[PDB]
Amino acid sequence: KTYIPKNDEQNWVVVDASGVPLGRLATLIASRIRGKHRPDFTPNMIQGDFVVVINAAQVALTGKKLDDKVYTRYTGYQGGLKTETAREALSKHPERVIEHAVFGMLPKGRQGRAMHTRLKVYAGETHPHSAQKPQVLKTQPL
Amino acid sequence: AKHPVPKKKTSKSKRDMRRSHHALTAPNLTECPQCHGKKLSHHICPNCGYYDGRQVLA
Amino acid sequence: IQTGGKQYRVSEGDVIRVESLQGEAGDKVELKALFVGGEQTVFGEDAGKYTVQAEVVEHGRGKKIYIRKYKSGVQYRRRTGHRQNFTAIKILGI
Amino acid sequence: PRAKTGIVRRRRHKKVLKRAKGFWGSRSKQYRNAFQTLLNAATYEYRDRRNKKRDFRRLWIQRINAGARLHGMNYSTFINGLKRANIDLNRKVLADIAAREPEAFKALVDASRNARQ
Amino acid sequence: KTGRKMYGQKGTGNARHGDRSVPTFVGGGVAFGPKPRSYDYTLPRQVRQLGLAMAIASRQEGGKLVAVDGFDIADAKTKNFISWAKQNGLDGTEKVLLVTDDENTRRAARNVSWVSVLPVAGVNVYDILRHDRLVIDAAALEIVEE
Amino acid sequence: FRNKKQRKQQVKLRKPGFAVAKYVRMSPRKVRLVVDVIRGKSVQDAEDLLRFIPRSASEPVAKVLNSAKANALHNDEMLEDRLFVKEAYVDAGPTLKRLIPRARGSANIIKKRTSHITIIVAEKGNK
Amino acid sequence: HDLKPTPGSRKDRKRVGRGPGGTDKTAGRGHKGQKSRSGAGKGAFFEGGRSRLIARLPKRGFNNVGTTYEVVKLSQLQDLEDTTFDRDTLEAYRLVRRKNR
RNA sequence: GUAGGGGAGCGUUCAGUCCGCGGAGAAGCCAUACCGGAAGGAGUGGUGGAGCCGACUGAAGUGCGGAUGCCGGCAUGAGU
RNA sequence: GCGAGAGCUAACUUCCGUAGCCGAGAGGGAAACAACCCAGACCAUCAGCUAAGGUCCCUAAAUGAUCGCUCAGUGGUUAA
RNA sequence: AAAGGUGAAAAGAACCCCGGGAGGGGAGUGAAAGAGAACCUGAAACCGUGGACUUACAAGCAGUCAUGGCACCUUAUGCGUGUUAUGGCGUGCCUAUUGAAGCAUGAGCCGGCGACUUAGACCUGACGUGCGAGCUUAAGUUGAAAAACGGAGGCGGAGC
Repeated sequence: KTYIPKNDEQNWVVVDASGVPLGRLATLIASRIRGKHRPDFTPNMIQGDFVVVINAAQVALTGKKLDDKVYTRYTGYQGGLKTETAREALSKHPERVIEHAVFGMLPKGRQGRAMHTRLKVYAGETHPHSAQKPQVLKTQPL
Repeated sequence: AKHPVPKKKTSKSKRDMRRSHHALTAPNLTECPQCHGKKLSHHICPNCGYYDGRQVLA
Repeated sequence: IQTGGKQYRVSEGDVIRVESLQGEAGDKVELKALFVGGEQTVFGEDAGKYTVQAEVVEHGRGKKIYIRKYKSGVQYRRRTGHRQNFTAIKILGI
Repeated sequence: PRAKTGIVRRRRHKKVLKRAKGFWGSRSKQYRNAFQTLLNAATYEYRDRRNKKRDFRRLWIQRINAGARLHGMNYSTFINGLKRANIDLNRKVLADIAAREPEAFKALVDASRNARQ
Repeated sequence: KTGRKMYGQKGTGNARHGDRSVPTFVGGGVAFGPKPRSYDYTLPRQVRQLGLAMAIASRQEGGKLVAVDGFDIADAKTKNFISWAKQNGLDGTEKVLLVTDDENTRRAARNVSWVSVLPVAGVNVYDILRHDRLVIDAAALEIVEE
Repeated sequence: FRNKKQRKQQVKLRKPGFAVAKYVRMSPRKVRLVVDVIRGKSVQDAEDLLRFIPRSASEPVAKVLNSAKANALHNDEMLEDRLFVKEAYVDAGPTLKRLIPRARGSANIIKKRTSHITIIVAEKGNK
Repeated sequence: HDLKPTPGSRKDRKRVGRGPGGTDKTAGRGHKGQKSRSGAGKGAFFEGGRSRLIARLPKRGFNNVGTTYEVVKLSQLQDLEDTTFDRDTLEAYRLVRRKNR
């Protein structure tokens, strides 16, 4: 008896990451992606709008962006394949700092993965707006 | 004894997953220029015995 | 819902647990919670104003459903039939 | 006198085999395993009714506030509110009214706020 | 028929067997099988008395019947035995029992479904209750005892 | 209609473009490899492919084909020059268990399998 | 010729206590009779025995089995019965048949 | 709700009895979204080619996944 | 867990007393997890209130309110 | 050791096609012939052909509940049947245990076979029936397409 599905929708929002606390922001992104105020609001499949983040490179942390925030990454058979970098150390690819803090606050299943697909970050600003030809409702954080 | 041995019967499935490569390749028969019967390119036509002329007896 | 419907609608045949009053046409009368008679979005009590009337359509024996249980190691296996009874009624109230 | 088990066992089985369908390999073609698959099956069958009840109600709530927050409230708040108005008592369906009838939901929403602060 | 020792108590590779003549062996013995016996018990006398007595009733309570000699017969014939049967209500639709001595009389009863003969009141709760109509006939066993 | 009993009489039931070699002393598994290339094509081709294919499963698979044909014509009055291989497939006949010595007393049993190669020809055509 | 299983020979019922069904060790799926170890396929742990008080208990008494007299109670004669005669025989049918003693 | 106790039933074969059934087609087999609280039962269709349902009662070599069980068939290992 | 012997006031150590639980206990919690915490499963239901626990996102529910504490990532492995 | 079964009856398949043969396809006999002599029924594991829906960023006790797509609808178009996708939950069975998914035991899969019985005038007890302050036969006897006879003997009846 409960409601069914739709589709012909793909709200194309553009959140700004500037100065905002990565995490907070993240949660937000992770929100809409999966399902915000949701349409049919349903599991089975995703209807959670498409997210575009600009800047990123200017996200924000606090006491540690040198200390503590160490994005680890362990490659091949761990024959000492213990590779880690300070977050500030992610000045080579801020892009991932976000992108790779959100794919966390998102289901980890089959669908879950297919959901990073809709998240789409850009380390810049206006130039980013180029990889942007559809809608662009700028729903900043709070 | 028979030292190494299998840890289970393999699915009739998996046992097939394998075999997806034993499929023969059908010869590339070609039509003789004379007997017009099909021959194997580069060899003598088993039917007429030709190869531009007739080599093998009838 | 928890027996004896409610809400708006347009008058359909729906299945809800037995209604005692057998036979048919037993003009059934239900309170009302919410409803929009003419879009008139009406909420509780202020809704009590209006009401619903339905007519017992038919009584039914639901679709069979075997209730099974099983706890392992301790043997224990329970197969038991079942199927609930219901009363279909035709909506048609104010 | 001799009393076989003829035709009595075949039946017994096919009864089970047959319960098995979209049961992958052996779990559907061979008795023994077929049947065995069907104990855990019990475990699930049962504990699943008592359960889908929890689940669904979870889909209901999730919407009831992804609509509530759609005006400025939140299930939490939006709900104690209707509760405030003993007048309101749907809970069941309420969500649907959130999913299809935006007009209404609006009403109830604000209806609560004015039974709140 | 079977020998007595088999393989190797151990280290043969899965087994542990005695003969090839045992319950769990296609071809062997039948644990708890059936052997000859008698299942014949002596049911107390007084009941074997309240037997046919009680049965006789039932019959009387319904389709009873007697006979005091059957000059009606004459010869084996059977043919005429059927005759009498007729005008005696013995249409030929009922199982009929004719307890009666009279060696010559019985002699006429080689016809099916109808009757089944039965000598010197050597009755039997079965037969009687078995067949439909009872031709107690001979008042012999029927009147006078002890 | 009528009732089974009747039908069985009114009809004789035939197999169009059918032929089967029963009990071919060969593993079904081997033979399928061959039959597998011939399935579905110009019966002309089937003829042609076989003569060349290297597998010894070939001769038989032949003899059955030039009969699923010889019937397609004679007994069925078909039009051979449009006769394609409708269907072919191989099934396993008996199995010739045979016992074979081995290392230190133990023994083994060889399976000399067999096959039923049935092949079915049909008149092609497009419409 | 409608339908009629008929009452009579076949219509004869048992009694409702006359005789209950045997017992085959399988009460539901879940039967594996006996204790659960130290008891099975044999018969000898017994129930009697000679150490379990049987012994340790003193006694030699002494068995004899002298005479055993037939008790013809007083009420047996008085109260009822009109001297249907004692004597040495008539007592039999009076019922006080013991014999041997 | 485990050992264990108590209760009521389902099914197989044989047997006596009742009603019967069958070559325009029995048993067995195969299919199926019906019925019954379960054991289970029914309807319809296919195969089959002759014996067979239901009901009461009696007797049972009477119900199975396990025993490195038993016999037999057929797999995996592997065109190795 | 509480009360003791033992043992290094060592061990998922050992032996008693005592209460609870698992054994014979599913359900929610404790990431996961016999017995810890909440609570004892007659069946059916897209209905409702609660316990222990919880309410940034992965999950259901205030990134709640007010007065404070610490910049350590303490929180998210001990002591003189 | 194992190993049965054409049909009612041989009428057992003349003659023709492919093949060295085996094997098959027609024709014909027959009620029937995938009833044809590797001959009643012919399950299941196991092998295969064709078709329907699916499957080549995926971590899976192999199901289960929910929803959607697709197909079909003889107990069945209004509920379903089959199938599939995505989501949630989800540590095979048995045994032996304090404690099992358990890296603990057993087991390749199917079918058939496979385990609490039978006896003794035996003991004790629950239900029931026949008599009842009394209640019964045993061996045997004679009849039996049936069962009566047969009191020897046994149990109550006084205990210490």
